[PDB]
Amino acid sequence: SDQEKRKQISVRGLAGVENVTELKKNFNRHLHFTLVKDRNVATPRDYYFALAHTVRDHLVGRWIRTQQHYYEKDPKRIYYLSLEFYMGRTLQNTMVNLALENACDEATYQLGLDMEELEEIEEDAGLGNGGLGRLAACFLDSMATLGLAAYGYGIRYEFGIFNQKICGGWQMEEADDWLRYGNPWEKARPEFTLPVHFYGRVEHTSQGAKWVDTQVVLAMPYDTPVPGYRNNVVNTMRLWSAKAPNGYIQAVLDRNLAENISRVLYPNDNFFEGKELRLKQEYFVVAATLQDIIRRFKSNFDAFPDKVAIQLNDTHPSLAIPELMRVLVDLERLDWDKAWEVTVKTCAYTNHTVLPEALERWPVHLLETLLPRHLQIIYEINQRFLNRVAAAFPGDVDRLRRMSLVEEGAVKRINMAHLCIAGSHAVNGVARIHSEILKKTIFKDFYELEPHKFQNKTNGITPRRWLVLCNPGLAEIIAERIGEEYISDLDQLRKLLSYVDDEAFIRDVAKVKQENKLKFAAYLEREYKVHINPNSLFDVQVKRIHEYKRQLLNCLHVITLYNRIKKEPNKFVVPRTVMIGGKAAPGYHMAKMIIKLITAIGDVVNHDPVVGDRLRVIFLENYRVSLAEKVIPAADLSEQISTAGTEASGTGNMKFMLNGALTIGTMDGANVEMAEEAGEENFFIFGMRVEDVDRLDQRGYNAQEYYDRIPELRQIIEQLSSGFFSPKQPDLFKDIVNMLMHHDRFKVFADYEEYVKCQERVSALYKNPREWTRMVIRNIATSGKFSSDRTIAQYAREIWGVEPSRQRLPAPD
Amino acid sequence: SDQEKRKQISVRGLAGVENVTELKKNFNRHLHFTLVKDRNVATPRDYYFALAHTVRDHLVGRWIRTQQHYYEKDPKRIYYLSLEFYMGRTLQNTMVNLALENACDEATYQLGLDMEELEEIEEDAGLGNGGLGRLAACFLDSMATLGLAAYGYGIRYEFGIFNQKICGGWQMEEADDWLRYGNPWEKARPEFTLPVHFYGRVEHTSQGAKWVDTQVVLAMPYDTPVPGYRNNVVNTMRLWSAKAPNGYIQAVLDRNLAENISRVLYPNDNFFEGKELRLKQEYFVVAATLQDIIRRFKSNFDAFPDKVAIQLNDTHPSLAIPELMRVLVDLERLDWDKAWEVTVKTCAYTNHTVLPEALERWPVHLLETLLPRHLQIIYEINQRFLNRVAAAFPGDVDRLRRMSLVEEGAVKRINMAHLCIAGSHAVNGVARIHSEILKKTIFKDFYELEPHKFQNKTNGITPRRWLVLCNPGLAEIIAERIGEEYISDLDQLRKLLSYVDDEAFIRDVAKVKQENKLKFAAYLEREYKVHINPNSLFDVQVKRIHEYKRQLLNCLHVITLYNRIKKEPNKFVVPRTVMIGGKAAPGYHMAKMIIKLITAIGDVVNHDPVVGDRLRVIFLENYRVSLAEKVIPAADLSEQISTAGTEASGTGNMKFMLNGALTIGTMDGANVEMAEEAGEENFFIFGMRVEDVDRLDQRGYNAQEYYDRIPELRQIIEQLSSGFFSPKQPDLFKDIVNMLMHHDRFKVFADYEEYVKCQERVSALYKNPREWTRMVIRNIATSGKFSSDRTIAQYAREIWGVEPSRQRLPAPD
Ligand SMILES: CN1CC[C@H](c2c(O)cc(O)c3c(=O)cc(-c4ccccc4Cl)oc23)[C@H](O)C1
Ligand SMILES: CN1CC[C@H](c2c(O)cc(O)c3c(=O)cc(-c4ccccc4Cl)oc23)[C@H](O)C1
Ligand SMILES: *Cc1c(COP(=O)(O)O)cnc(C)c1O
Ligand SMILES: *Cc1c(COP(=O)(O)O)cnc(C)c1O
Ligand SMILES: OC[C@H]1O[C@H](O)[C@H](O)[C@@H](O)[C@@H]1O
Ligand SMILES: OC[C@H]1O[C@H](O)[C@H](O)[C@@H](O)[C@@H]1O
Ligand SMILES: *[PH-](=O)([O-])[O-]
Ligand SMILES: *[PH-](=O)([O-])[O-]
Repeated sequence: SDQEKRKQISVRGLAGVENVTELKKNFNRHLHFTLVKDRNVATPRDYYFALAHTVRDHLVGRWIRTQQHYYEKDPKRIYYLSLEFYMGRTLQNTMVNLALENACDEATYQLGLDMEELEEIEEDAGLGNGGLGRLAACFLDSMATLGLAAYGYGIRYEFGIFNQKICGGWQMEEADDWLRYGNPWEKARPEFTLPVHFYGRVEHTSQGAKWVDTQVVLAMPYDTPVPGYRNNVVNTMRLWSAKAPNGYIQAVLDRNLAENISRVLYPNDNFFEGKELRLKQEYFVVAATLQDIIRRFKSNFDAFPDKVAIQLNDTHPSLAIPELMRVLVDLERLDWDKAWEVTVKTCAYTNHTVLPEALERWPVHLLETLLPRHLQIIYEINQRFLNRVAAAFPGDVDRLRRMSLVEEGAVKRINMAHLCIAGSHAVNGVARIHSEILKKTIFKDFYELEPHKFQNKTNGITPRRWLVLCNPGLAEIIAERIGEEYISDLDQLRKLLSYVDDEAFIRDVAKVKQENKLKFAAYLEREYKVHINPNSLFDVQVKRIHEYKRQLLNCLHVITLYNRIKKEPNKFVVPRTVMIGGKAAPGYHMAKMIIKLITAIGDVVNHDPVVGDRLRVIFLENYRVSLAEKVIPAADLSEQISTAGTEASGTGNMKFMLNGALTIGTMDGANVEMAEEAGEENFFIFGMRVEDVDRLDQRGYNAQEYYDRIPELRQIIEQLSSGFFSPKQPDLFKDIVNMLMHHDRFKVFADYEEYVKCQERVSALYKNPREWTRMVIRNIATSGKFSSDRTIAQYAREIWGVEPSRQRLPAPD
Repeated sequence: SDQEKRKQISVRGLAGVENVTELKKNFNRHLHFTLVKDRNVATPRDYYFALAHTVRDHLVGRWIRTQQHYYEKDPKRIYYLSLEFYMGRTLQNTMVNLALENACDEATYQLGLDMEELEEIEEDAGLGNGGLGRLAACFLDSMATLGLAAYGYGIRYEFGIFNQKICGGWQMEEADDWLRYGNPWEKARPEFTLPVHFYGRVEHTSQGAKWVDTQVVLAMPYDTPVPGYRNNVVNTMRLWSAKAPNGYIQAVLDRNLAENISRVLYPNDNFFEGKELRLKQEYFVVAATLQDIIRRFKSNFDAFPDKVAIQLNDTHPSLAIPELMRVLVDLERLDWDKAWEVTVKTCAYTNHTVLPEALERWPVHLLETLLPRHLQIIYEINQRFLNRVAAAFPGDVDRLRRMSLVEEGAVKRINMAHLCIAGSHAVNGVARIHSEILKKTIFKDFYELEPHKFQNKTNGITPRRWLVLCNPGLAEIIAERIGEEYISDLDQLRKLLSYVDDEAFIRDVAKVKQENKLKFAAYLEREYKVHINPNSLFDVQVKRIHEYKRQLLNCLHVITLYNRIKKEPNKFVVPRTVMIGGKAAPGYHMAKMIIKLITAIGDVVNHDPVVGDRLRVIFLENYRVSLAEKVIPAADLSEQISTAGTEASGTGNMKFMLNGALTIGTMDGANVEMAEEAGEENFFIFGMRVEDVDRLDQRGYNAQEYYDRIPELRQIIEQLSSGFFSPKQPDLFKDIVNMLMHHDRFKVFADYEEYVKCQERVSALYKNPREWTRMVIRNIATSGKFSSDRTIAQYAREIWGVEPSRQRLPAPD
């Protein structure tokens, strides 16, 4: 008896075979016994939670079977360390991946409820800034769908990326209290809390180095399940929360200082801010993550790289290299050389930008007092690494200074990217053009030393959330000709090329875009009382505000469209609704000025009676994942106009392509590969290429030359300077004008002419609905290469050494 | 259809008819779907949580039916405002009150688990300091058992009363992270959050006063169910949590300043510390509580007192009087006189102490800047109140100065007790002697003005937790002769007097005490590796450390016992294990010195070979509700030796009586009434009475007179002064000695002789087990008057105007 009796404790049978009667039963139970409510006081929100909990049961049932399966099989495990995971909404995603959607729709319907109304109660889990954070989220969805034993590790921020409010045309920041009503998907794990150390000092006893006199901060994990598509695999995303360890009153209040580490996500995108709190956050997630990994590995180290793969999402968790060394040498007492071997073979680094001001260079004075032992370990790694460089290039002292992990100057700094390259067995770019730039520019030296380390892994988006979820209409007209296999094998959309001349398909593609455009216009009016003509070309640019992303270039074109209608008021032009959305880092002046200019322009354009509904400029407030799932499926033209060579890859570009929009962009990042897949004849490429940018830099960029040679451009600048877009404050945009004229690192003027002319070609094709639609079909049909399933499959095979699999596990019962 | 379909959403059927098969089914479900665990990684803690959640379902089912019942019936509602609620453990209490104990025991047993091991995983919810907080908790249990529509309102402190650690014989404080693993009984209610205002100013517009420019702090309620005994009534305890309202990073971090209000419970017992954070806490709970009340009342004000009763647990929530006035006058715009009428008729005040240093007197300068409008309203109430006094006693200006709510001096202060008396329709003491003292001393003036307002409501404890729960053995031997009716009608224990000469009952009473003593000794050894002789008289004094509670007097007796054994080493003495436990307010020097003396004494006594097991002094570390439920049932002698007139009532005294221990105490608080109920011949009363204390104060207390006249006392003092109990630091107790000799406000020396002689009488009776046991039976049988059911019944009938009821509601299904 005894222990044998506990065998009754089994997931054996769960909340149901996945059908209406049982779903309704559990919905009722959760509404009363979980939310402590009844049908008389229950609000739609209470009803959304009851459905979320009901659906979560089915998820957990598989979550448990999956982890049990991993413990038994013991596959090599993959850990994706990221300081960001932009997850978005979970209810619908879960229902879709688990095939619960239809049954849940019926169950709620029978209970006198509307599921879509319920689904809309859920807001985003915005623990990310944008591209980097959302890539991680797409990766999590893909690894689960590919049957990989992967874990996402990050920080559980109390407040994610701020909510953007537009006041008087300016961005205002409001904390994103995403946990106000709780989070039904996560599961706190206090029983697994681990300690993280800070400050202290290092003493060298007779048997090694000891990091003593430190301050401790606990890391409590919160687990979130990530369901693969219909394979019954549910992986985990473990996020750490900071806790203080365990006069009198003030001492208890001061416990807040330690828990401040996981309070808020730094709202910077592609920019480095050397703040100690940020450094604490990076080591916080790293220290706790590696403990959890080595522990999970234990329940000697020669086989560590065979069972463990740690992927560094940018340099943010780079401290993982000296930490893993610290643990192996100082605690496990492995000899240095063996520890290092294990370390390099375990880690791999992914770079996401080439812009200098985004790269992390921590002052050593900050590292010596906060993580003394790590600074020591880093110097040693540096000395040994440089010794190898010296050996491979005798006499090349200059190369030694260039590759050193240490930068000299008034302020000594540690170049975290160099650290990542040294301690990683693989370094990879996120787009072919980006990966090549890394090999001939910023990382040329390292590439020359270890060519074998450098790879490329072109980004991708998950077709689940970014097609099946956000664009059900498109997903169904597609499914009715080629089936549903494409959903987890996107390269099958290639079959659609067989319908480029099919009248029924052309009709359906255009009708779905129009329904989406119609639906989006009804959403804008509803929540923001904003009107937009649905029978106009939806010109959309949504991404974070950046000088490099050149929202300003888009602004110049808008005013050019406006001026042209004022010059020839009665001439016909294809109606346009230009939409620009995105947030600016709070401290990014130019970015905030750019947002004001956009609204300022809309203020003039939108109220000019002569213009009417021929042109409308709208700034989409609070752009986020949930909004992207809304506006992107209703887009016609996708703006991807970053200066050639500045956008590592981009993913928004991919979202638009899969959703029926045509692209106008530069030969930058993945734009290059999307054009290659669809054919340049089906794309709208324009402007300078990387070479043209470089040549201009050699001779020198003089924006005045373009000003003096382009009349329409002169007029626009004169309007901005004049106070034409700010009558009550004539010099309001003086900062934007001077930047463009004398300090524009992104050459907006240099691409203006080719940009406007290319925009003319867009309107031309739009005037011909049938041809426009047909070109779109050629795009949608060639977007398969950009499925995150493809990207993860490569990481798995070329970096992690694990074979992807679509094998499905049996349902819980 | 439609709305009619939602009728399917019902509590109709719940987790089970209250039997094994279904209990096991839900235990399994919760273990996997709620805790996300499986039988392979599940720890006893995970198993305790699975059982707690399983049991909670049955509680919630009734919780929902009860509130639905109240909305339909619309009875007058009773709100018990307290800054403290010392609840303790909930699992067993719930199982008992719901009659789930046996079935749950069997279900767990069948699943290969031990419920008692599981129950011991649960720790206290120590949101209280001691007596006052635990009285509220007993009151909550009783109101539910008496079928009253009552709500407990307080603050949800992140950290309750600190955990006490003894290091080097001294008390060390450690934050009580009671929420580390979560709380399965509460239910957060973010959807019911309310705003609380602070600071600001008052401007007087043409239509009234306006409190503007304030700072806002949100109050989010967390509901906890309180089950009555087998009547299917589950009331609510709603506790408020502080939340901040909704550069950039620092602004988000600073949100901690607002949430600090509900961070920690001030650890002071019977002492006032005029800290702004404390004042914020008092208004925090008051402001949010009254909003919730008026709101619940709305879903004109002449009938407010007919549907609402607000009971002020001490002066802590006294701001409820000016707040209710503020709301009625400033917001509801009622004329002053009508508002006041409604206010007095709604509120009632309970006083818990006569000691001056416990009474709240807030400096006006603190009130004007923090709650300006309330200071204004208070002055107006004062002027109008004094005008009435002036009218009732013309020319008595001195009485005006004495009764004023405002105290003049260098530092102007508001006497909160006077405020409570003025704005309450009833004021009550917590014990007959206490209530009389209030009428002839500190509140004589007010009593003279409004004799009708003053009442008495003798405290009481709940027989559920304090007998059926903590002492199952006693509860069963009692149940086998008179049944179980006494459980909710304690006056039935009177029937036991019929067994004072029954050999079987005498045998059983003594055997149960011995089993408890045996069990307690096994608990002490287990967790604290402390040994105690179970065949010795268990002399126990557990309560907070206070000079007034005179733990020191007990210390003098212990050393007297020690010295006597050293004087006549071979003379026989009844073996004793003296136990003293309790916490000292962190800043209470004397109290901390008293704790050290106790351990210091144990250090000498416990290691003296000549003494051996004839005497053992033990300091019970971290005394709390859960420990009280352990040590009290194993006690033989209950120490209640406060100076006559200082202990308002006491409740520990009541706990011991109901559990089979004899009492040695002064004629103080409820000790007076317990002796009256059992008969002084069955009690051990000693020392000065209130009159004797007062006479000594008239002529003057000279401790040297007792020192010079009592040889044994001189010896003890000489030992303390000598360094006999602190050889490494001879003058360590100089503070205790000097206090006793020259500044002892509690006259420990004055009661020493009568105390020791009375202790001689105790040992005498113990030498005769049969007679001791028989006296105990006379105590247990006369403890019925001290059931909190009796106390709540009186409040209900004499103050709240609601009739108590034992009518049971139908089970959820
Ligand atoms: C000279 N000065 C200009 C502004 C810049 C700066 C700030 O002062 C504050 C910020 O929040 C940002 C930001 O988010 C992104 C970028 C950035 C990033 C990549 C390429 C070019 C730029 Cl300008 O720059 C920022 C920094 O102080 C250097
Ligand atoms: C003169 N001085 C003595 C100590 C006293 C004091 C403190 O400085 C600090 C404290 O934490 C307490 C406490 O908890 C209880 C009592 C108290 C309560 C009732 C009766 C008698 C006393 Cl001494 O007094 C405290 C205050 O400063 C006045
Ligand atoms: C996909 C996504 C991004 C990335 O957009 P890019 O144009 O590649 O920079 C940014 N923000 C959100 C909300 C996204 O969904
Ligand atoms: C009942 C109780 C008290 C009250 O004890 P008194 O001796 O009346 O002061 C204090 N603390 C705890 C833990 C209690 O259970
Ligand atoms: O790789 C994910 C993303 O990282 C950064 O946001 C880059 O700016 C972007 O080009 C890339 O797509
Ligand atoms: O009324 C509850 C308790 O309040 C205070 O703690 C008093 O010290 C005590 O005598 C009383 O029993
Ligand atoms: P069960 O033991 O989980 O199937
Ligand atoms: P049901 O409508 O709760 O019984």
